[PDB]
Amino acid sequence: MTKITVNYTVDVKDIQPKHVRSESNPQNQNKIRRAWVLSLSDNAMEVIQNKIKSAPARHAYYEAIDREVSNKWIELMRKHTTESLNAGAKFIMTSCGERLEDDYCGNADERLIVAAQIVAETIAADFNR
Amino acid sequence: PEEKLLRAIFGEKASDVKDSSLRVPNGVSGTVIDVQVFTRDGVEKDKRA
Amino acid sequence: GRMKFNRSLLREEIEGSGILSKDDIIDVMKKLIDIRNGKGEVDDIDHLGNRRIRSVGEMAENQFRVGLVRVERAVKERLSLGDLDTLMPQDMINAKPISAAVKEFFGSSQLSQFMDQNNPLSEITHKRRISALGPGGLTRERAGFEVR
Amino acid sequence: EIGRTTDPVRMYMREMGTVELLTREGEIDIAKRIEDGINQVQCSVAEYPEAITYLLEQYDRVEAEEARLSDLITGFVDDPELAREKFAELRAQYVVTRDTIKATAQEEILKLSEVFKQFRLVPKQFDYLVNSMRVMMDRVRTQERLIMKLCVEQCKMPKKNFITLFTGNETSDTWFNAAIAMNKPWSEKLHDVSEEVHRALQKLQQIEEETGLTIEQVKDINRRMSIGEAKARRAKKEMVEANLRLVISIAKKYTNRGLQFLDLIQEGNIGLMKAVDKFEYRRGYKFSTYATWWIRQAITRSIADQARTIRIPVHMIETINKLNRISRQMLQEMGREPTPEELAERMLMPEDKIRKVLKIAKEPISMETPIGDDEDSHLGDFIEDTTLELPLDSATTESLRAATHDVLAGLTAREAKVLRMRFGIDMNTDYTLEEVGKQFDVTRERIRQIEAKALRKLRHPSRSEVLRSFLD
Amino acid sequence: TEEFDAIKIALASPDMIRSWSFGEVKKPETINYRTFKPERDGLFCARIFGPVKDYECLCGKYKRLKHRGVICEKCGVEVTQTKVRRERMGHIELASPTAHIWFLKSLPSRIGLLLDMPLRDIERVLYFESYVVIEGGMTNLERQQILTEEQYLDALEEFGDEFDAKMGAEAIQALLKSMDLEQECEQLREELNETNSETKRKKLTKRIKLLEAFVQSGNKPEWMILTVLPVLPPDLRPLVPLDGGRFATSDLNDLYRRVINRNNRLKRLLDLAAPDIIVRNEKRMLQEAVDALLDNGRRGRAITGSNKRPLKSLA
Amino acid sequence: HARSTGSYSLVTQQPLGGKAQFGGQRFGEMEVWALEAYGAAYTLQEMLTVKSDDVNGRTKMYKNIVDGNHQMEPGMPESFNVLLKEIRSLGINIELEDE
Amino acid sequence: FRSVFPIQSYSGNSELQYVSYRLGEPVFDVQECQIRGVTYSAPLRVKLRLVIYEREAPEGTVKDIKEQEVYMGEIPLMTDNGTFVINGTERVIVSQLHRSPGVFFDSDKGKTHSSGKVLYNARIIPYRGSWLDFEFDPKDNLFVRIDRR
Amino acid sequence: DFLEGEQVEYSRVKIANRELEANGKVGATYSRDLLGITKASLATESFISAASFQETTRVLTEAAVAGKRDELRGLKENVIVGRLIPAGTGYAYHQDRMRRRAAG
RNA sequence: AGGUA
Repeated sequence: MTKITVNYTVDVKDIQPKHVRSESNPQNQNKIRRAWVLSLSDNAMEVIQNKIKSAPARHAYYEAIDREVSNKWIELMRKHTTESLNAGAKFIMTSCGERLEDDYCGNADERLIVAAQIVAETIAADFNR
Repeated sequence: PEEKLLRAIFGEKASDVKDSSLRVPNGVSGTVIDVQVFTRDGVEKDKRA
Repeated sequence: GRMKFNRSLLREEIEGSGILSKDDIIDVMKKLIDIRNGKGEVDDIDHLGNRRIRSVGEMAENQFRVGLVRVERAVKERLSLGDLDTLMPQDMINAKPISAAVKEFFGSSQLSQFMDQNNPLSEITHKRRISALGPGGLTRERAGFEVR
Repeated sequence: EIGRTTDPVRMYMREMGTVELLTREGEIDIAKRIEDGINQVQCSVAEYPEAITYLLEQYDRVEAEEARLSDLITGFVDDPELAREKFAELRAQYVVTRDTIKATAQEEILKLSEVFKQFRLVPKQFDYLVNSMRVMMDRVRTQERLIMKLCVEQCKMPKKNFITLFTGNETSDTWFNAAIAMNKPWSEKLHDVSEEVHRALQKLQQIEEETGLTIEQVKDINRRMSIGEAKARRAKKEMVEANLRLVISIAKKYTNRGLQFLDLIQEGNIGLMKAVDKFEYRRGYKFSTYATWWIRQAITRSIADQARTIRIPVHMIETINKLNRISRQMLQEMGREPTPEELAERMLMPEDKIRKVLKIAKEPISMETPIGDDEDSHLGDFIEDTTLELPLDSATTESLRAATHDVLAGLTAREAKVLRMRFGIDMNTDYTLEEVGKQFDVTRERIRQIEAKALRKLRHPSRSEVLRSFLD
Repeated sequence: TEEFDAIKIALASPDMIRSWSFGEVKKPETINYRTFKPERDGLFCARIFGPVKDYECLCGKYKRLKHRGVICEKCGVEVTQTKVRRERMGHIELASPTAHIWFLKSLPSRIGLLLDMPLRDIERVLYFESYVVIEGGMTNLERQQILTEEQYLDALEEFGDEFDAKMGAEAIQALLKSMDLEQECEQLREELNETNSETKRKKLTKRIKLLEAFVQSGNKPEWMILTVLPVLPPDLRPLVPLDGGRFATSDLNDLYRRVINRNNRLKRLLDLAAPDIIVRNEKRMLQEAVDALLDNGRRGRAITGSNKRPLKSLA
Repeated sequence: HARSTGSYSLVTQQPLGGKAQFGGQRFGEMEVWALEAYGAAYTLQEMLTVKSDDVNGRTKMYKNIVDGNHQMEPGMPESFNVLLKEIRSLGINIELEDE
Repeated sequence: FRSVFPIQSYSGNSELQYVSYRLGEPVFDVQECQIRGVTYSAPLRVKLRLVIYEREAPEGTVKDIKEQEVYMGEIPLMTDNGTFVINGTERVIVSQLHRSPGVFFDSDKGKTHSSGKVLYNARIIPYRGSWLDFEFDPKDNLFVRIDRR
Repeated sequence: DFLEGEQVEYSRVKIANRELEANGKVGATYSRDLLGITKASLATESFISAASFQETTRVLTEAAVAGKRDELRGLKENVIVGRLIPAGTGYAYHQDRMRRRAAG
C-alpha cells in the first residue's frame, strides 16, 4: 500500500523567486506552477511518479492541480478583499482602476503560496488513501 | 428547350463543324497585298500554298 | 578592370592578372586611408571615365561565357560519369544550353528591343541608344537624381 | 545553427553534419545487427502458432495454384521444390509442437524456430505476420487495461496494488480470494462488479484458447518481438541517418535541372529507407551501390510527378526523355536542327504522336509573368472568360423564350400542353412522349399524332415567321 | 438582393473551415494533360468544387437542365451550375499543425504578444532550431522555456516520464491549448485590486486589456495555428488552355501543389515511422510552403521551375 | 476604343482584353474620388456594380435597356465576392451579417 | 573559349582543349529569314581535342582525338544595317552604360549614423565575381563587406 | 481603461450620456490627440478602409485577432461593398436605412 | 520592353 506523502509546508523561501520566468516581461502563471511544485517534497515527486503510469495522465493531473490552485487562490483573494472591505478598507481609484488601501493590502504572492500549500495538503490526503 | 423546339419545327439540325473563319477586326479596312502560307513538312499542301 | 585598378592607384601598369593580389588589396586600403586623411580625392560614379559602355559584342560574349560555364559543369560531370578512355567528344558536348541561353539573350531581354522602325532617324537613334538599365545596370528604382 | 537563419536547407546540413560517414565494413556491421534483429523477430513469430497457420494456409493456396509463388517467399538460407520440402517439414514441426500443448515442448519449440530460420519471405508477408502479432499484443493489453479500468474506477483502488496481486496467473480466481483474504473495503466493493470482471476474464481465456498458448508465454514472446523490432528500427534509422549525405550529393546533381532541392532530398530519403528495408549483405554488394538506383528511381518519380504542373505518366516522361536525348543526338550529328522525319524514324512512334508528346512535354506558364518583357501588365489580365454567355446571346435567348411562349399560347390547349412537357418548355423538367401520354391517359399513336398535328400547324407561314429570324 | 448591415472578421476555426469546404483535396493532380478534364481528387475537381461545363455531370451521365436539383450518385462528380465552381472552397487536412505566417512575422506578432514571448524564440521553435516545454511537472523547468538539443536531452535524462516538450508548430499549438483566457482574466482582475506596485500594476493592466480584448473577439488562440488549410475555388486560380506548349497556370496552383506534395510526403513518412531528422525536415517543408502560400516574401522568396520570378501569394 | 459588351476576365469580371475590341476605360480610384466629391452616388454605383463586375446586374441592365427601362439591381460586384473567398482562403474568417 | 578552355576532368586525365572556331554560312539570308519568321543566324562550329594522359602517372599526353567543327549552337548574325533578325522581327541590342570594373572611392553623405562627419568607402567592382567593400564608421574604424553582407 | 486610444465621437456621446444621466462615472475625462494623416487613416473604426489603402496584411491581422465588426457608414466601405455611398444622392437612401435599422 | 500625356 501507499501511505507516504509529506508536504513541504510553510517557508519564507516559498516567496523568494516564484516570479522567475526564463523570458522577458513576467506575467501571471508559471508562478502558479512553481507555487504548487515547491509546496510538495521530493517524496511527493516519487509518489506522483509511481501512482500515475501515463505521461498524458500525469500531464492532465498537473493541469488539474494548476486549475484547483488557481481557483483557490482566486477565492482567497476574493475573501481577502471582502474582509478588507469589512475591516474599513475602501476602493482607491488609481490609473489601473480599483485597489485597496496599502495598510489593508498584502500581496498576491503569499496568497498564492498559501493556496498552493492547502492544495498540497489536499493532494497528500488524496495520496495517503 | 426552345432551341430543340425550333430545330424540330424547321427540320434543321446542329452543324458538325463550327465557323472559325478569320474576320477583319472592325474599324480597319484596306487591300490584301500579300498572302503567306506556311504548312509544315509532312503535312499535305493546299492549292494556295 | 585592371587598367582602371592601376589608374586609380597611380601605377604605370595598364595590364595584369584579372584576379586580385594581396598587394592590390593593400594598395586599396592605403589609398582609402589617405583619402580619409584628406590626401586623396574621391571619384565620381557619374564621370564618364568611371562608366563604361558594353556594346552588343561585349554583352553577347559575356552571355556566351555564362553558357560556356554551364556547359563546362555538364562536361566536368560527364568526364567522370562517362568513359575515362576513348570516346568521341561530339557525343559529350551539349548544344542545347548554349544555344538556348544565347537565344534567350538576343530575343527576350531588357536590352533586346524591337527596332523602332518608322523613320531612318528612329533606327539610327535606336542603334545609337545608350541604356543605363538592363542586367548589371540600374533598376528603375532610382531618382537617384545623380545618374538622371 | 543559431545564426538568425530561416532556411531549412542550412539546418538540414547541420543535422546531417552530426552523423559521421560510414566505411564499407561499417555498413556490413550495421546490416549484421539488422539481421540479428530480424532473426529475433522471426523467432518471435516462430513461437506464435497462428501466424504460422496463416502462412501454411497461403502455402496451401499456392499449391492449389490460387496465389503467386513470388508473393510469399524470396530466397532461402541453406524454387518450388525447396519451398515444398521446407513447408512440409515446417508443417510437421508445427503439428509436433502443437501436439505437446493440447522439456520435450521446449525442444520442439527450439527445432521449430530453427526450421523457420531457413525461411526468407516477401516483405509483405513478413509485415502481415508482424501486424498479426502486434494486434495480438493490442488485444492482450486491451483485456488487461479493461480489467485495470474496471478494478480501479469501480472499486476505488490505486494502480500500484494491482500489478503485484494480479500478475502471475492473471486468468484464475486465486487473486480474487487472495485480495479478499485481507478483508479490505475495496475487496468487498469488488463483489458488485465481479460479474463484468469475470466475463472479461472469460474473454481473455477464449483469446488464449484461440492462440493455443498460455497468456504468460504470449507476453514473453511478444516482449521478445517488441525488443526485436525496436533493435531493428534503431539500426535502420542509424543507417538512414548515416546515409543522408549520399542522398544530398545525388540530388544536388538534379537541382540544376529544375525542381526544389529539398523535395528531391526528401524523396531520396524515402527511397533510401526503402533500400534499407530491402538491403542485404548476403548478396555481397556494397550498400551504396544498391541505394543509388533506389534514390535515382525516387528522384525520377519526384521529377515526373511534383515538378510537372500538369500530370504526366512516368512512362510518358521516360518517352519524353528518350525523345529529347535522340533529338540532341540528331541535332549534334546533322548540325542543323532535329527534323521530325528522323525523329519518326528513330522511334516506333508515328510522328503525330511525336508532335503531341512534344506539346505535352512543355509546362504551363504563370499569368503573373508580364506580357511584352516586363510591361507592368500581366498575362492573365488579357485572358477572356469563354465560359460566360454573351449578353447579346442572353437577350436573344430571352426574346426567343418570349416568342415561343407567345406562339404556344397561339395554339390550342392540348397541343401547346403536349409541346410544353415534350421539350421542357417553361418548366425546369423535360418529359418523354410516353410520360406525357400517361398523364394524358392516352398511350397510343394518338399522342405522337397530336405532336405531329402541332408541328404541321406550326409549319404555316404565320407562326414560323416569328421564329424564322432566330435560325438563319 | 443581398442585405447585410456589417462585415465581421475573425479567426477561422477548423470546424468552420471544413464547413466551407465541399471536399478534401487529397492529390496534387490537376488534369489529364491530353484530356483537360480535371483529376480526382486534385486541385481542380468536379467531385469537390463542382462541374466544369453548365449543368452536366463530368462523367457523361447527365447532360440536361432537368438534372440540377439532384447530384450524380452514380459517380463522384456532382451536377450543378458552373458558377458554383467560382464559390466552392476546399480544405486540406494537414498532417502536422502549421503556424500562420501573418500571425508570426507582423511587426506586432500576435502569437508573440499573446504568449508574451519574443519573436526570435518563436522563429527558432517553429523552424525546429530548439525545443520548448509544453508544460512540465514537478521539475525545475518552467511551464514555458526554450531548450536546445543538449539541454532538452539533459532534461529528459534527468526528468523521466513527467516531461512534456515538443518542437515546432505542434508545440506552439499545445501551448495555446494549455493557455486559458477567462481564468487568467479573473486572476488579473483579482491581482489588480490587491497589487500596489507601479510596474506590477502596469503589467497586469496590459495583460488584462489584451486578454479581455481577445475574449471579446470570441476567438480561440489555438486557431492561430492552422490545422486544416482552406483552398481557394479553382475559378479564382484559373487554369486556361493556351496555344502551343504554353498554358496559363496560377502561381497559387503551383504553391498548393507544393503544399499538397509536402503534406502527403509527411503523411507517408509518419506512416513509415521515419527518423526524427527526416520528419522534422518535412515539417519544415510544410511550414515553409504554407508560409510562402499565405505570404511569399517574408521567408527568403519562393521561385518555380522554368520561371524566375517570385510566386504570387494570397497576401 | 469603345465597348458596351465584350471581353471580361477570368479571375475578376473587370472588362478588358482583345486587340480587336479592347476593354473599357479604367475608372480608377481617382475617378471614384471625383464622383464621391459630388453627390454622385447612383453614377458611382453604375461605375462599380452594373457595368463593372456584377455579372447578374450587368445582364439585367442590358435586358432592361434593350426592353426600354432604366433601373438597376445593386447586387454585389463579383470582385468583392472574390475578395471574400480569397480572405477565407487564409486562416481568416470574413462574413456578411444582417442587422 | 580561352578563358573556359581547356576543361580539366575531375580525375581521369581526360582534358578537352580548344583549337579554333568557324562560323558556318547561314542557311537562310536576311530576306527569307524575315519572310519565314526564322532567325538570321550562323552555325557555330568549334575545333576541339580530347587528350588522355598517362593513366595513371604525372601529366603528359598518351593519346589524343580531334573533333572538327563540332556544332555547339547557332549565334545570331548581324545584318548590314546593324540589327539582328530573330523571329522574323528585326531586333536591336541597345548598348548599355554601366559602372566600370575597378575601384571607386565614393563619399558616403546624407546618412551619418547619428554622428555627422560624412565618410568614405572604397568599392572594388569586378568584371565578373563578388564585389568588395571597405567602408568607414563614425568611430574611425574600417570594415570589410564581401558583397553586401 | 484610463489610457485607451479611443474615437472621440464615442467618447463624446458617452460623456454626454453620463452628464445628462445622474451617473457621473467615472470620470470621464479625455484629451484630444493628434495623429498624422497616414496614422489617422490607419486607425479608423472600419478595418476595410484601413486595409484598403495602407498596410493590408497587418491591418487584417489586427482586425481578425480583435474580431472587429465594421458597420459601414463610410464612402470607401460602401464602395468596396458595392452599394450607394452615404454621401450626396445616396445620403437620402442611407438615412432611410438608418431608420430601418434599430427600429421596425 | 519602347512611346504618349
